[PDB]
Amino acid sequence: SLALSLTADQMVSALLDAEPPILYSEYDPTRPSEASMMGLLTNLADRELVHMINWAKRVPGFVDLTLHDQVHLLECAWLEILMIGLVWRSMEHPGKLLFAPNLLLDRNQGMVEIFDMLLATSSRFRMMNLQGEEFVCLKSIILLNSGVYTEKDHIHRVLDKITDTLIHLMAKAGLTLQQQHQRLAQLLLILSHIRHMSNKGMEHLYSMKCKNVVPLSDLLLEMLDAHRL
Amino acid sequence: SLALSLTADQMVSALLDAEPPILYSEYDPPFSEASMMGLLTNLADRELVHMINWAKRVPGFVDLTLHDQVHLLECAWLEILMIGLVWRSMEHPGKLLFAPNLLLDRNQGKCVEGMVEIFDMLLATSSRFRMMNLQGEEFVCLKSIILLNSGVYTFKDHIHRVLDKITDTLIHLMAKAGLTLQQQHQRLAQLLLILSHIRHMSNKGMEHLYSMKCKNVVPLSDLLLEMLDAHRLHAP
Amino acid sequence: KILHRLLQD
Amino acid sequence: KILHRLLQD
Ligand SMILES: Oc1ccc(C(=Nc2ccccc2Cl)c2ccc(O)cc2)cc1
Ligand SMILES: Oc1ccc(C(=Nc2ccccc2Cl)c2ccc(O)cc2)cc1
Repeated sequence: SLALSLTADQMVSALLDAEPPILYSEYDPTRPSEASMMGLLTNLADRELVHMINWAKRVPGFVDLTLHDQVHLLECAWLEILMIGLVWRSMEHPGKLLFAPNLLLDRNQGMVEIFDMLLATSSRFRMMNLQGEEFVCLKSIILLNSGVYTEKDHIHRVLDKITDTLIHLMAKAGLTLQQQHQRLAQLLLILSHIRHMSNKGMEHLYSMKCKNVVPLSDLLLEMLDAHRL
Repeated sequence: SLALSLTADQMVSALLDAEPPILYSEYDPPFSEASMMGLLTNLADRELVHMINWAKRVPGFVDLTLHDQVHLLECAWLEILMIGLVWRSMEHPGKLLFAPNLLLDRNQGKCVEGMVEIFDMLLATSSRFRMMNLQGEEFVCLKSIILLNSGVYTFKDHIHRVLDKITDTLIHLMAKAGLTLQQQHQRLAQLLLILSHIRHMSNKGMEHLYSMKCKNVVPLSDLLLEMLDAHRLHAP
Repeated sequence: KILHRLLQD
Repeated sequence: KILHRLLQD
């Protein structure tokens, strides 16, 4: 494996290097809906999915897994990863969600529930002063962790390396050992909520599908079908 | 608030002592969908009464407004039942020990639609606990974290301070078992990541319990119904 | 809510 | 399966 070999400071490089780009929406401000909005987010997520899949290949250890397991991990984690990316984007926009640079929304424009949860996560990141370096670690942890219970050993080793890396980072920022433990736990506990938001989100999308009003792209339908069968 | 003045040895003891008892199912012995879901629903209902008592005894929980206490239990109750279940099931690889006289396997919950998915997830969590050699001391810390954490972002400093205290305590238990520093934060992380899976199982379970309520073939209790209604669900 | 009762008790 | 392809390339 190539992943079990990295310095902590190396791991960060690779994860930072691997970051996907921030895509734009087709939002035209001259037009003011929940169907239009969801049409845009769906289009956006569909294009992001392509960059995420090619990002996943760049996560240390990921490429080492069998194609069936790679597929399973992404099927499982894709909305979690879209969502943590979103809340990170949105950190420095109190009260708003930066879906794209040209699409920055507040809770005012079920659906509200998810928004409020995304907003509270973004908010939590902000009060924690989350670092880009801590963030890319978390996002990688989600990709590897969320589908691991649903080869498995190699996965646990990379997770452990990413833990090592998170701690390496916090030691750098001057934190006492007690403070590193707590921050580490604090970050990983947010992933519980990110899982929650993803679940609620997936259910919302499943019912959008049935209503057949906001069409889902072909990949989004396949990834969504993964979560029901 | 008293919770923050506890040592971590004092924390372990309050938690080990707050532990709810292990309830039995109805006696008398094959299962059908509805007799099975009856047994579990009855058991869950009786377990909830003890859970509330246990929650009132998790340090720092009573320091919360009545409303916030309510919010946390409503969000976390199935997570808490489920982690209890996989903890009991640890010594029974392959089976789910819902109650000492109610020890079920995969083939059994297959006679309910969508149940074997959840059975398999719960069993997988149980394996991982067993492979990690999860300790009772660690277990009660985890269960308390679920209670305080799962609902906190849908409301906090106090709670987060209590969450911190439990992290200290977890770590304290690890330093005792002779774990190196690296081993400590690797096992801390390993434990906490399984909380993400427990959350996933709860949400899957919650939708399933909502199917049931729409079927009206297994009657839910007034209380269970209120716990369930607080997730609103359906397809949320 | 039953929950309220059980908690105050 | 689309994800399958894409991963493959
Ligand atoms: O078809 C889709 C797919 C994804 C989204 C999405 N977020 C949501 C998903 C479900 C419910 C609510 C939101 Cl905001 C989302 C999209 C892109 C992101 O970068 C983040 C989230 C919305 C509609
Ligand atoms: O009405 C109910 C309430 C709770 C349960 C329950 N587990 C499940 C819940 C939903 C789906 C599947 C299971 Cl196994 C469960 C009950 C008690 C426990 O100790 C653990 C789990 C089942 C039916």
